[PDB]
Amino acid sequence: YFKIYSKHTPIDLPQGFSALEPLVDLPIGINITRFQTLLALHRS
Amino acid sequence: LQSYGFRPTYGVGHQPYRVVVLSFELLHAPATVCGPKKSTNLVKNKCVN
Ligand SMILES: *[C@@H]1O[C@H](CO)[C@@H](O)[C@H](O)[C@H]1NC(C)=O
Repeated sequence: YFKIYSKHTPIDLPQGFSALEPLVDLPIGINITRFQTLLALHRS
Repeated sequence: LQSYGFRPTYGVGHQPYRVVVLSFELLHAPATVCGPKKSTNLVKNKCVN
């Protein structure tokens, strides 16, 4: 199961406490050992 | 590859039949398709199971 918790709170990171709630529940079966990220470039 | 020459004035046993074979398997994924769970009414203020 691949779990994701998330929260979007409006305002180097600051200092405080905020608990994150479940977002999805995904019965995938997938194994993970590595990952990457994706960014939106500047072109115009 | 030969062809079936289906005409309506054939005999049963030479007429076309549509077949749908189903196949179930449970490889390793710990959830997927399963049928419906029925739910009855609901009472209140009673000791119930
Ligand atoms: C994930 O990898 C392990 C070996 O590191 C393997 O034994 C296991 O079966 C894999 N899990 C799945 C769901 O394929």
